[PDB]
Amino acid sequence: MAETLEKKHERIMLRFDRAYSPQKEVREKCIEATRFARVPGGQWEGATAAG
Amino acid sequence: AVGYQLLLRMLSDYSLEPTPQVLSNAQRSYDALMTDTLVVPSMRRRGDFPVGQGNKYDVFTSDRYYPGDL
Repeated sequence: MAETLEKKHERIMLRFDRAYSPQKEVREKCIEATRFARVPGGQWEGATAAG
Repeated sequence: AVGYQLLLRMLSDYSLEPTPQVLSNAQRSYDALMTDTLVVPSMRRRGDFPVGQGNKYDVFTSDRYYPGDL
């Protein structure tokens, strides 16, 4: 029944991992779009150093 | 290549007229020499040509313009 906090913490950790695993590319695209639209140097990111 | 060029430059001592086959062989050897030696330069940027904001200068690159010199 998870008497100890050391027993309650890893359940939270597994829950966080489970929640993080599927929803990774949607937030990927959201962050990419925001950085593309607002960062003054973000439109060329991915190839900033090239030559 | 060296031998053919020397022969062409020296035949006049003995007063002989080179033949077209020798001329062609000398040309081929010289062309092989010279295509081995060939180097081509690259036209570098002018110097007042600006570099865009994509390069993220002042953080990733110090200068906002191409140096374009030695």
